[PDB]
Amino acid sequence: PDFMSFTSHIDELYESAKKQSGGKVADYIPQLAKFSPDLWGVSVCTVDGQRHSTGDTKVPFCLQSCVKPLKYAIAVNDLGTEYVHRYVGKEPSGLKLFLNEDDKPHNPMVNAGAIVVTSLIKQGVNNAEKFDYVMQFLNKMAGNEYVGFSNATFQSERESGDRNFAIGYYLKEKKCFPEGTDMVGILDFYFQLCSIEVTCESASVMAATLANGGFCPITGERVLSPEAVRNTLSLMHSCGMYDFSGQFAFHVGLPAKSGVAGGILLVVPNVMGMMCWSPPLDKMGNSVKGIHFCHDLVSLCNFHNYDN
Amino acid sequence: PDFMSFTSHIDELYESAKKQSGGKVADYIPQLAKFSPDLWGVSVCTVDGQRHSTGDTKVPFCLQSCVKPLKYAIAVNDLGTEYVHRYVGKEPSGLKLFLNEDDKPHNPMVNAGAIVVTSLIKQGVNNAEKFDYVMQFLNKMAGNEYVGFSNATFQSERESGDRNFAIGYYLKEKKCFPEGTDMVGILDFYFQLCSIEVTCESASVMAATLANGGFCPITGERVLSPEAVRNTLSLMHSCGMYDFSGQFAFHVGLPAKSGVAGGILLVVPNVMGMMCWSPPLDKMGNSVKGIHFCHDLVSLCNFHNYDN
Amino acid sequence: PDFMSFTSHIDELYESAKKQSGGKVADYIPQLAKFSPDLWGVSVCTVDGQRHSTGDTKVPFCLQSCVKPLKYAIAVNDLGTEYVHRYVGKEPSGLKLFLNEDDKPHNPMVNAGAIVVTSLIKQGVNNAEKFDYVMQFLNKMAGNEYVGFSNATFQSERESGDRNFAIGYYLKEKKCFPEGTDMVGILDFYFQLCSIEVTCESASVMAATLANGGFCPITGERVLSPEAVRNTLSLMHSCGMYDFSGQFAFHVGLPAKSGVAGGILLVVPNVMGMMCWSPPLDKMGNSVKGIHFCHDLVSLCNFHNYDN
Amino acid sequence: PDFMSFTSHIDELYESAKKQSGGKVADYIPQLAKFSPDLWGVSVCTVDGQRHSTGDTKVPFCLQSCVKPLKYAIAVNDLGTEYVHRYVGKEPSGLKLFLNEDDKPHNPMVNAGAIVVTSLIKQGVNNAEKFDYVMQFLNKMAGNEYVGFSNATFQSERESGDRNFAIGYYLKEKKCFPEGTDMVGILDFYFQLCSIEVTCESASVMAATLANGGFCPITGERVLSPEAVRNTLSLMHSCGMYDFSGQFAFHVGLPAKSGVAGGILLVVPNVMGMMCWSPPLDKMGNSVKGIHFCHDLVSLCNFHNYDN
Ligand SMILES: O=C(Cc1ccccc1)Nc1nnc(CCSCCc2nnc(NC(=O)Cc3ccccc3)s2)s1
Ligand SMILES: O=C(Cc1ccccc1)Nc1nnc(CCSCCc2nnc(NC(=O)Cc3ccccc3)s2)s1
Repeated sequence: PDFMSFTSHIDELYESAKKQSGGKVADYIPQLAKFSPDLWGVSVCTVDGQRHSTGDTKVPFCLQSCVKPLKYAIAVNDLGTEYVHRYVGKEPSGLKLFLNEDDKPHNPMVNAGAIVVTSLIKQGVNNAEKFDYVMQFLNKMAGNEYVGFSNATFQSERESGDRNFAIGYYLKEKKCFPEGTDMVGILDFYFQLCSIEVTCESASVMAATLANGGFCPITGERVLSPEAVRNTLSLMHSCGMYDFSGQFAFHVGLPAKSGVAGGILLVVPNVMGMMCWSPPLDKMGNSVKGIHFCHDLVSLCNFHNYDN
Repeated sequence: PDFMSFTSHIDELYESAKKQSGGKVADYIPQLAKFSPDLWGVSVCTVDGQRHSTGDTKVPFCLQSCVKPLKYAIAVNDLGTEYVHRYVGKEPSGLKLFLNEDDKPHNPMVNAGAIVVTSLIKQGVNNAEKFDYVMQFLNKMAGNEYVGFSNATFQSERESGDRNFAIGYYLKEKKCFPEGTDMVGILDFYFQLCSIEVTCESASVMAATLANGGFCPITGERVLSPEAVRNTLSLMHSCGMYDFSGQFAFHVGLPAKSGVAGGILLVVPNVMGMMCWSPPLDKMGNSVKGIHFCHDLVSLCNFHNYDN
Repeated sequence: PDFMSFTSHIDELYESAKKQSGGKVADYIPQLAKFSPDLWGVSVCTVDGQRHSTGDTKVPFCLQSCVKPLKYAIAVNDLGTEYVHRYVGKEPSGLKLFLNEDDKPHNPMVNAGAIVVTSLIKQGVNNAEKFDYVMQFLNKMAGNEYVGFSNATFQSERESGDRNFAIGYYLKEKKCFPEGTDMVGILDFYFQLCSIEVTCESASVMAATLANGGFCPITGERVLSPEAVRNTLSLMHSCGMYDFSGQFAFHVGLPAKSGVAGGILLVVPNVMGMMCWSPPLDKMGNSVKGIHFCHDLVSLCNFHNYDN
Repeated sequence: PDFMSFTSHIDELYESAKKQSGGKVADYIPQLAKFSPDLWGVSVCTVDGQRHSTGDTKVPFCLQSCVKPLKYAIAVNDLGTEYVHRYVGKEPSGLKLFLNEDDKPHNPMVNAGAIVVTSLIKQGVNNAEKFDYVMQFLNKMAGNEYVGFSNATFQSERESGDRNFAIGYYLKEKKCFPEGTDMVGILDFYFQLCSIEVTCESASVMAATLANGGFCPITGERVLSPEAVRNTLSLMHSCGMYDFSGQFAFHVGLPAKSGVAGGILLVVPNVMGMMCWSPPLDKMGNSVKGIHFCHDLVSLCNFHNYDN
């Protein structure tokens, strides 16, 4: 109703979260370890295309697990709910097992689930074509704003990803992939997708596409089917913030997805999309400043799912 | 926008669900076993007080676990989020343990959590006064419509409730109750609350109070604080349908709570409250006709939480 | 071969273990909390009736969980392997669940298993007669040496035993007891059996009866059937030392059973029985001096099950 | 005392077990699937070198998991208890997790534990030299009797062993191997060791070496240290028969190790070693005829660990 006044509040919330200096920058690969703990950016894109940024909103960082709801949305857009969910579950798991009782990954937001979803997209073509296809989808979601790639993060993630190779071999053992899948090639594609780079600005447009029923707000183009968006938002709401998912659902009540680079892709349905980014993570793997910002945003603007 | 046309659709959905003859009427106590499998009623109360009923909507039945979100709402209304959640958790558990890692019941929608919530209400007074206090709250939620009591169900539940006595003694062992709690007396109060009787009509008004931000739509009276309603709706959405909670959240996306008598208390935020009732339950403990009706309602009217 | 020389070694091992001052005396009831941490006794009874004691070997203490293999032996002696094991399992559990996948307690050495075994002995008579019957069996096992009773420990265990009442109600729920069992009465009998008092001297004769194929070495009387003794020794070997059972089996390799009063009932098959007692327990619930003594005994005399 | 009469009983037990036609021959690789379900052999080697065979005792088959206690014995012989158990646990697990709470495989008898033990033997040399070293040890254990190799089983196990590659990558992730370990090379060596072929006759000599305190009974040569043998027998007793380990310990009470080719390596301490072989396996993965034979042997000869 008054965007200028809303941005003053966003700036005040950004300043309050800026003081939260806690957390640890992820350091399992050098490409993550090098990031300054003081980098902090918040970008907003409303469903009507109004924009606002504060802080470090043009510094590229990897999507990491923030890409999981995006590739899940692409798979449902192309294949439908029924086909996708023959391979992956629909609910959160309690706070280590690679598969649920039905030999399926628990949901698309955990590594095993995202690895399986990766195997469903553009089957039958080489990895260069699969990657180009997802890149063109991400460009449409961001209204052609910054979508890049970190080869150094890709190389390091693959070289050091023993846990993801253990998951790949266990999924292969339990026949989790579509028949004729080259599992090692799927792991390559998975590491590549995690290594896609965005800024707070471009990622806020991707979150706004999810908030706007699948239509990119800065172009007006239909990018994702209503079904893909609805499924993605439901799973971001219950499975998107690692083992903090349940507490985030109760106190924040918004669909969101965190990543190890410090990003939090946030959706306020029919209102706006946001990307909050600060490299230091708490014990759950979520950006300390971003979590603080999310709690403050809902308390101030009453954006919670069940707020009257 | 057009209530008369909406009731025609409700009637059509009722007729389609009426054909779903599957399921088994609960038979662990004779008071449940005696119910006809053919009883089926649907009642609606909009946030503006518009009413509609079809089927067996004036036959009393016990709330059973449908009372859990109601007594949780009373506890938060009187004590606040912080105090209540020092004793009970805020998230769903995976598909048997009485307590989570912090020695707290997982959430207010499981037996252990509801037993703990029962111990927080009107502390310091006798059971007759505690029960009268909850009854007056339930009368306000229902706009003074049918709120009764089944002494036979209370007597049978207590006599045969070995699992709930095992939970009571384990909670006592782990110091789960407020100091000075008489655990056996809390179990009596718990069994009494489960044995409160409603009809589809009166229970639909209680669900409409939750849909209307805590204000009873047929009286205009404020019954529950905004915080109590918001917390209750969040926990009904993620924990309300037993081990079907996760699948209900994904496909239906509405706050709901089932009970072993075949009731499903359903909330469509800012639109209406409903009570669906049919004694035969599926393997998850949820009313077969009610589950079928809930899926059909969301597919027809687009009431899902993340529907654009 | 040379008992006089063997007792010199027992005395040396006693002196070395005497220096191990670590551990904490159990303090959940005052009757355990009052024991001096410096009390330390070791008694030996060979299969030929040769006796040796060092330290505090005539100070009475409660058997506590040391009674579990004894009442299990009585149940198998009277009912046979097949009947007893229709109610209780035969193997160790990993390091909290009251029942295994078949709704049976894991084994007779855990509380749930011992509560079920208690329900199988002398069915059909009052508790006074059941207790007198077990007392006469324990007197025969000890060659009529010290077998007493601590009413104060019985009263305190029952008053504070919420976890055991939670187990009793869960076993009742899952139909774990023989039909017509009065569960509360079984819990009374269980608490009474745990409160039976022995000295190191009399308990060493009970352990020697188990080492001598069921024949009391100081009387020559057959007390337990060969089958009862064989089953009891197998379960003491794999399930007798709480969560230390697996490490005790590997490094010590002898059938043994610990209790919260600091007792360790030890059997060296066809050689001797022993009772080691020192109230301070380690984090696993086992007597610190007794564990140290057991490891030293096997390293010195080569008593391990698989020692050549 | 009378070997001629004992062999008459062995023949009678062989004939009774021959009638047990149940079970399913393992068919996950063609090299196992091709074996006749009617092949059944029993070989005995006493600690004094007396021999007896009945049935198909010269038909080669793969050791498979029967090799696990043998390579564990080699590792303890060369490195000692302390060093080996810094990498692997000492106890049975309940009836799927790759590691225990300390990030160690549960014991040397499960795949993860055997893979870790494989990484400890002859570190620093190529796989050809590691394999030759283990082969020379196995030749000494068997008194230079049949020790062969199945290249077809090795090739198939490696090609189809996705679960073992998932375990290898998870162990690498959790730093389970000695520093500088080439995990893929360890998996090659592991598959090779499982593919070593024996007959009932030669394997009975290996079991007799374990029964004779590490001395080969047909040569008199010391092959394994007393410590290696004692540790191996303890772990075969509690962890050797898959999820049947606990029931085998209680009813049979002998150290034994089964394999998917239908072999059961059995040790009767200070008496004899045996190899029972019949390809059809029960639901636990144990040879049906061999399990039946083991139960009958203990009931007839009173060979149980705790038999008086
Ligand atoms: O995590 C600890 C230590 C610890 C730490 C803390 C506490 C205890 C223990 N150890 C670990 N070791 N490996 C780990 C990761 C891979 S789990 C092995 C492969 C599987 N992946 N999915 C599976 N799903 C099912 O097996 C389905 C199912 C579910 C339920 C019922 C039946 C069937 S099995 S975690
Ligand atoms: O359910 C089966 C058989 C089965 C069936 C199917 C499959 C397997 C087994 N057997 C059962 N036996 N009793 C049962 C119910 C009462 S559970 C005992 C009392 C407790 N209540 N809450 C607790 N919470 C924690 O202990 C917290 C914690 C969580 C995680 C880590 C540390 C600490 S312990 S279910």
